[PDB]
Amino acid sequence: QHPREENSIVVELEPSLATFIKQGFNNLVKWPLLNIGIVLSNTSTAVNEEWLTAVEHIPTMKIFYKHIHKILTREMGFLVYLKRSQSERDNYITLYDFDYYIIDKDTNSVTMVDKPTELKETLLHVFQEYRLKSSQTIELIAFSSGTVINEDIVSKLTFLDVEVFNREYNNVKTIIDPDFVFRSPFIVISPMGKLTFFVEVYSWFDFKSCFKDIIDFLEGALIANIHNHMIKVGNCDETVSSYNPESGMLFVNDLMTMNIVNFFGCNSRLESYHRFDMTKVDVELFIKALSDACKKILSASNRL
Amino acid sequence: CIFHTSRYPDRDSMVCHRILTYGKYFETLAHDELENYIGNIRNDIMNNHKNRGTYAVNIHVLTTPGLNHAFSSLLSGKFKKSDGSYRTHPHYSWMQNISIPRSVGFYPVRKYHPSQYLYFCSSDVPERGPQVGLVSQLSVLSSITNILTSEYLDLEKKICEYIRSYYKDDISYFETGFPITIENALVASLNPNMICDFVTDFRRRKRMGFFGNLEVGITLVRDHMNEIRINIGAGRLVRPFLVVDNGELMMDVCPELESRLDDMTFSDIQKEFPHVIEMVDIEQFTFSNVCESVQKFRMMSKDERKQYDLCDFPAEFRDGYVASSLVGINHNSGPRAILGCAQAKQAISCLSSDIRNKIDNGIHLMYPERPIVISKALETSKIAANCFGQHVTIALMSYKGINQEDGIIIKKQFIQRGGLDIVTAKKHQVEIPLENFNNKERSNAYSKLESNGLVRLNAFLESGDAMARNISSSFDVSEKYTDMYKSRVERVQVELTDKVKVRVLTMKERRPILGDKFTTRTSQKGTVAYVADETELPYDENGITPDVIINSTSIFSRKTISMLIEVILTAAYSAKPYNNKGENRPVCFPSSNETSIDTYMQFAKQCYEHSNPKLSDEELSDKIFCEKILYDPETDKPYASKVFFGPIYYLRLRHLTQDKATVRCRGKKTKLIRQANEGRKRGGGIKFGEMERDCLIAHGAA
Amino acid sequence: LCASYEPESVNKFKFGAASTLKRATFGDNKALLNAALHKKSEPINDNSSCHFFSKVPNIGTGYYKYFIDLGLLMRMER
Amino acid sequence: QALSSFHTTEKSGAVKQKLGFNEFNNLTNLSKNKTEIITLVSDDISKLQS
Amino acid sequence: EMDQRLGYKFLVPDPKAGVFYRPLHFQYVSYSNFILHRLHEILTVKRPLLSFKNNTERIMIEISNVKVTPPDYSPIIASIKGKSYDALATFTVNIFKEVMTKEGISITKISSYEGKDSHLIKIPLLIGYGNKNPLDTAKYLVPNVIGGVFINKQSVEKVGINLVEKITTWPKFRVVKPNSFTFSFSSVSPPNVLPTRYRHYKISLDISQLEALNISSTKTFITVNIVLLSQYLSRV
Amino acid sequence: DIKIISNNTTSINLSYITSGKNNMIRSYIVARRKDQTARSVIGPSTSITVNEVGMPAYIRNTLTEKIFVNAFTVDKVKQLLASNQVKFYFNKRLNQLTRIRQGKFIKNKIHLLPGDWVEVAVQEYTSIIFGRQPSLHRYNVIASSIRATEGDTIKISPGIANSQNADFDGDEEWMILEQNPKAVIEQSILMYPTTLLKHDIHGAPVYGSIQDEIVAAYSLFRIQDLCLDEVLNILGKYGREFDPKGKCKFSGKDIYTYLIGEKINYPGLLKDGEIIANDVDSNFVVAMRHLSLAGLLSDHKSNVEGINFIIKSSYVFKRYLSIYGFGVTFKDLRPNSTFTNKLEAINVEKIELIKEAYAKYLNDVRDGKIVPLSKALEADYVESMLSNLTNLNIREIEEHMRQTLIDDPDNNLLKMAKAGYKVNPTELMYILGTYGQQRIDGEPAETRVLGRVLPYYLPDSKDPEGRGYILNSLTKGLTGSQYYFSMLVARSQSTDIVCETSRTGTLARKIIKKMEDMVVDGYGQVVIGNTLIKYAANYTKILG
Amino acid sequence: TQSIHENKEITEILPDNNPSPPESPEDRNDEPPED
Amino acid sequence: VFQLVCSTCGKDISHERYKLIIRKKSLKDVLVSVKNECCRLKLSTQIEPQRNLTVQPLLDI
Ligand SMILES: [Mg+2]
Ligand SMILES: [Zn+2]
Repeated sequence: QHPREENSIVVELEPSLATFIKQGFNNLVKWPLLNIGIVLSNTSTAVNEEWLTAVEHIPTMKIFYKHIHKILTREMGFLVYLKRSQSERDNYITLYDFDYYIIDKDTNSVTMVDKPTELKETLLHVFQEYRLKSSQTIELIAFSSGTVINEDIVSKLTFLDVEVFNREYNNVKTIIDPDFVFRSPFIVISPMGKLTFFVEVYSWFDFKSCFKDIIDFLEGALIANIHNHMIKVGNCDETVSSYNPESGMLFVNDLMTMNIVNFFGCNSRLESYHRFDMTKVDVELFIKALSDACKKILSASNRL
Repeated sequence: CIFHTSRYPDRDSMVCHRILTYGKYFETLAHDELENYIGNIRNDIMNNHKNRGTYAVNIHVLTTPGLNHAFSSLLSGKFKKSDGSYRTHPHYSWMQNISIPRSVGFYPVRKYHPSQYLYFCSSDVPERGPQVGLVSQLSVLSSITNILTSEYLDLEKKICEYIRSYYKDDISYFETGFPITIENALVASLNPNMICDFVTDFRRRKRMGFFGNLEVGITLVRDHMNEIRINIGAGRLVRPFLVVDNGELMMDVCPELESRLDDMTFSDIQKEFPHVIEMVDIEQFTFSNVCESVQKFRMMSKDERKQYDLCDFPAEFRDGYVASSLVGINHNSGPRAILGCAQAKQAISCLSSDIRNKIDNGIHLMYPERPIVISKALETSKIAANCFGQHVTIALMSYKGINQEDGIIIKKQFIQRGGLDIVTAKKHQVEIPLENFNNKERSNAYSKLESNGLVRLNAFLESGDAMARNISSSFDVSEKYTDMYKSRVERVQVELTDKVKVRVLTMKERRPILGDKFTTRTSQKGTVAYVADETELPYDENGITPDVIINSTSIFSRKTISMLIEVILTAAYSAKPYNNKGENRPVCFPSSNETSIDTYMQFAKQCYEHSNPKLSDEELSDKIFCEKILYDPETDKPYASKVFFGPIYYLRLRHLTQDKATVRCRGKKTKLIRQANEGRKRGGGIKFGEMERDCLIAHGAA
Repeated sequence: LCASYEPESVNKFKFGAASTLKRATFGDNKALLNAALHKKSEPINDNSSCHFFSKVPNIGTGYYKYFIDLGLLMRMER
Repeated sequence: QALSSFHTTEKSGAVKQKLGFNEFNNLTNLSKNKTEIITLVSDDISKLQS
Repeated sequence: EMDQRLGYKFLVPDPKAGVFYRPLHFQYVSYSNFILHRLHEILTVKRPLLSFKNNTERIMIEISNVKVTPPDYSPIIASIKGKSYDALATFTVNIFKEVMTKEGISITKISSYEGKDSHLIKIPLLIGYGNKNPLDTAKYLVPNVIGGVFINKQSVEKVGINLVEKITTWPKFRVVKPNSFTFSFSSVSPPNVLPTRYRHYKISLDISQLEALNISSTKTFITVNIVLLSQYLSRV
Repeated sequence: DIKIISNNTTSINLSYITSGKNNMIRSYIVARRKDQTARSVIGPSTSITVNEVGMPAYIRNTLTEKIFVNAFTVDKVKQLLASNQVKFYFNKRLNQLTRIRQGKFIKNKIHLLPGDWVEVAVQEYTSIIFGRQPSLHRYNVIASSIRATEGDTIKISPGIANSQNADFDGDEEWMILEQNPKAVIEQSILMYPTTLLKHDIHGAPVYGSIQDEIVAAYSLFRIQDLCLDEVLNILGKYGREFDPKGKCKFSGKDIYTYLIGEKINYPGLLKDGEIIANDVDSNFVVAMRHLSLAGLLSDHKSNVEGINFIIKSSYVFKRYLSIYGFGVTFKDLRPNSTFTNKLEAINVEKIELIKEAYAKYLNDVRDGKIVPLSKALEADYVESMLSNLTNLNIREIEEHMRQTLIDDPDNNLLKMAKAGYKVNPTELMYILGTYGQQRIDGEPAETRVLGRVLPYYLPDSKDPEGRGYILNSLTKGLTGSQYYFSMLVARSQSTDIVCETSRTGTLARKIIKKMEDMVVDGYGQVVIGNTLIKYAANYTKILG
Repeated sequence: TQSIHENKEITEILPDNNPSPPESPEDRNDEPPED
Repeated sequence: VFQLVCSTCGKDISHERYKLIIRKKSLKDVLVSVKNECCRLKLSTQIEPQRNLTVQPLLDI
């Protein structure tokens, strides 16, 4: 078999419920990117921007798979550090040449994590011809999107030279964008009630446990959001979904309301008026259906 | 010519002109400067003799030959009555290094004369401005001749000896014969009854290397002017042609050539199989009978075949190297071909191997890809190897009525991951008096400077920062950075002399934003109208969302048919990208195609059948035609009908929004009239012209 | 074009009593010299003449003349 | 109309008045001492034949 | 499909003929022919300047010892440092009077100058394929570089086009006025004649005046009837 | 004036001010550069109506607007000064301008009195003047309300694109801000887009729908079986007032009747507020068309109603596109090779027939059997035969369109044809049929050396293909020689475009200068200077 | 398309392609007399 | 040869890239495990540009 295998998980559900789950997953499950990047030294043949844009999208979940939950709740961060020079043999850079650290985010502890050996067979950059007289080296560090760079965290970087880091960070800090940057861990769709996950399975860890952690996080968040959903029962301001009992008309203007009412017989779009009886909505029934769907999803995942 | 004017070569015909190359400029300047030098020496000696005695030669007149200023002016862009021979290289694209040195310029004629066909590219000409119809591009098979003086003399001697030896008794008619000229110099007069033989035997001997030169031109003019012309001089346009001899295509009577071709070069073919190919110049071409294609030749009867002297190569060899970047131009409207040639030279590429060394302006592509639906010329010239775009997934549909009038939709995650990312690099230069540079006083504009008075490496400069200390003595008089976007300092070079010279190279990466400009290889250009999130885009059954959405109507109203064929072939390649031997196999779709659409469809069908042997007829048809069902992400339901959907090589153009934006609140004035000054880099104001004034009066707003 | 007793081209001002500044704006390049030679005295009504002296053209809202009646203000007492 | 090539030139055997920008410019110029196109219309053809 | 293969054969390089990159080949040679051969022929001159008495007393100017050398740094160094990329050419000049004597040739020197160590001539040099110039016969090629540019004094890259010559190879016909025509042509010396000589001629024919069918020029030839001139030249 | 004696026109002297086109008057007096101005690339926006314009942040953060000091505004000015929001102050009594630098400025120098003003950052719904060059007519320069938008581009509604002759492939537009109170009132009334709705001469609306919207309109009128939920999904935010009288199924005609909320008649289009034509096409919804619905609504009440209809109908058309989609595919054009093969065979046969007939005539003339024709008559006969062949191709294409419509009623390309947007039998003939004769100055290309155009044909050739009759279609692909004639036509067109661009501007300026001073007087008459040009302005003494 | 009031139709004249906006600039007797 | 994910769909392609560029396996063998059209194109057509060594020092006086 291969180090990486592409797989699919398919489940059949009520169309509105499948859409609800898909949109919830895309809105709530956010894996941070390595967009806080500082180049400390660069005498290679590639400019800083190429290195930084490439490193921003390292697939890090296959390394930090033991800390998924806390990473998804943003109680824990991570960083990567690279320092590599030309060599006579193996004159290239793999993902095994990095060092990976986890950040507690409460005590600001920085701790090293284990590296799978399969990472030795990945490729990032190939050096030019080796010349002893001249130098050809790269050194850089990158933090995940939500991290705050202050003296407290900097004091823990005992593997670096703090003066160089301070200088280069002061150089680059102005172009780092301030908002949170993330990716979706895998691809999720639901064409006509057919909920499908396109995922990648690696040889060195069990994918089912990681999938279960993600699904549990999603289910908890979705139930919490459902419990706190309110529909204004006054007049329509054309900005939020609302219900007029005088006319008995519902103005649908958000996705959760759309999916819930469609689950109970409506056929609405995202900015539309409809004649719907609000007494037909039963939140507990919807929550029970969601829980059953999550159990079914986990069962489908188990049979890979 | 008095009685039949239209049958005599026109003054705008290429038959009566020759072309100057790089070395000829230098040769002419050397000639003129040497003559001026000798003239000045003579005048000085004469004046010295007139005033003084002994014929004394003054010094300071025999130490300045004047070649230095002549050459400097030449490179500056002045040459006799022309001012366009040389220019500063604009570093837009790699292919420009081919495009510009293969251009031919004409003195101020704008109509497309027939004599330009087959030797110049039909579609590569300026589309607007003062140069419209005045600059042409050589075809990939055309060349301009060179020859040395000694070679010239030897060739002329051999030709004259041949004439005087093999035709001793029939070269002194002078009353009813055909005059024979070499470079317009009359040397004999041939008996009319023997004209044909003389030409045929000549050409044969030309192809065997008898005269020591394979590019000699011989023309037989017979309408009623009755001349035989021989041309050997430099500056002539020449191409290879297939030989037809006595109604017989020689290529078809050389069985060994087919087996031996793979191991031979062009000169080997000329040496070992003469009479298969002949080098022909434009004047000889204009007076010959040439069959347009081998296929057309094979369909004629022998008597018909006997009327022809040459046969032509396929049409793809009649385009230039720039037009060879396009696909299937003969399946589209011609105006689109002109536009496509214009915008191909503005596509961002792997400009230079010295990106980190050269201190110059430039734009560089970041994660390049090599095109795989190409022509042979694009491969031999190395334009393909240096890349000018990326393969992206497109859909042809209307997206909520947003992508209208050439606007496009682009995906946010595609941009985030590096899709069609570029880097712009700029050069800055200043000269400073030594006292000002060493002057010891911190102004707010010096925040990026080091203790040595120079900007720090890897710092980002803003719109008010200085690059080097320049104080006039207690006032700051330094130049300032004046771009609306920041840039990183990549390199600094300093020269210390009576003055201080500082050169700085800066770089900035520029991910696509609203207003940036893109295009395809069929001239479908547009700007970014909306950046859409991945969750807002329609998707197919495999979960794929398009990177770019283009409105479909413009494909059919402008009749750019070859875009659809390009998408079909790119998908076919993606299904099966390798040979039976497992080697990477590009697909050949030349400009001036000549291959049927049905053959391409069959090739695509074979690729898909190799990929997945078990496909239904409907699925196979959908794959061949690149049609898919897409789903609305808001409701997860299919659209009414299937959508054209697939990959294509997409180009980014050098027109960026933040390079054009301008705004002024208040600023400097001109001294004489006391009105707002001009210049984007100097904070000038926009001009309110008199046509705008007309409009305001038409509104009645006094 | 036929406002006078004879047709007149669009390239010239022959029969119309166009002012000197109007002709100069049109592009005569000798109108001022000839006007000085003939001692011409002219009113200021054309759009070009109004633009030259920063006056409001007699177009649209500018076709009328505006006054202020202070009668009611002066009949009010503090 | 000029910039879109709206008007297409045609060949004719008899004197005609052309369309497009050039003819409008000629009309506004009002140049003298040039030939003019004169049209004769009748219901008796002998007068025209002479 | 044999014609397509033969066409492809022209586009690829031909090492046996010295063609390493077809698209720009003709330009390379064009410059190589000038710097290596034609410059020497133009400069190497030995000409009279003035004559006295009767072809026995004349001043003569001679130029010889023409040498051209390339720079000592690569074009990338020239770009970085801000220098220029020029070859250096030097030559020696002699001015001497000659008196023709029955005993043979008498030579009396007047002046002599040399440029052995001086920027006597600076000639911009063509970078060429692989950042390799025709003067330097090195053995290293920078990959993915095709050249075709110059670097000027201010370290700015320059590039040029080709131009159509003013002199035509066929006579020009023109209708001067109704039943009055002209036919103008030019004549130029062969390449091996220094300095080059030019002549421009015009033939005029007017139906009203057939006796004045005249060939003429400007201050270089007589105005004569072309038929009578042909009789004079050919004796027919 | 050095030109009195010499002939050089480069020296500077007194006359330089009135030398040529670069006069001082026409470069600095009737035109000039201005302070509060901007320019940028444009893009579309569906959140902006025809009455509005979107301004990028980098412009909002530089341009400034004026607040005059008087009894009504003094407290607001004091608050703005306290909040560090004032950028400039002007003392009118001393004619002095002061710039309030952040962290450094003068307090005692600011004593606000009536007639002074302050300048702050420009605010939303302030009017601004903007346009696209060249400014050929009135609608290229208009005043609109500012809305804050994202990016660095200026955003316009596609509803005004036609009136400015604008598209989104790199066009730029310019802005100016004028804040004198009289100018503000004039901008708010006279230059507002709602006031400009109806064209001055022919009276049709100058704003409307474009491109795929047209097809949407055509489709919306034809959809038949809809439940109330689907109707309301289409109507979106305009569905609040929809009245489902007693029905359960609805048609597109019902939607159109609701959109036209008025019971009016017009021969042809309308009867009691309902469309009675067979279909809705370009002439109903596009700008500058003679059957516009917005035009009828404006005639009935006022321009406000017309502008409202334009906004609402555009919104619903785009919602239809969002729900159902639209796109043309390659299969719509060429499902298989049957029809193209048939037409190609027809052309191959007919051209050979024509050549044989011509050869027979030439052979008869070459002998003593008939007197030859004139050159002109011979050319006319050959041209007639070739034109007949082209007309045969046209008829074949029309029959094919009809048959395809019968067999495949939902063909999107034929939908474009039916709705009246860019597709017709001639264009389809070019794609699938034949190209036909190429002409320069109304004639085929002239012969030049041996009585021929290219050496692919024998001397004195009589082959029509050798003089620009192209047999192939675009799907087949043109040959090299055919491509020559095609490019001849294309390049001649481009060159003529440049020359005409040069000449038309000169003529236009002369005419504008000549007619500039002709106005309507106070009695409805047309006068220039002191001369009466016409008794009744538009024959009616009513607005044109 | 259909015909309703064809005698009052208005014909559209609008170029499809327009030029992109401008950008800032940033004797040997060896010639014919040319009479 | 430099990005670690597909720009179109975001899938990980670093392992196949090592298998292709360093081990020099056949394109068919490499693609055996890659299904999406976009990823196959990226692996088949992406290159690392040709470049010279950087001239040092970067700041020179
Ligand atoms: Mg445009
Ligand atoms: Zn992919």
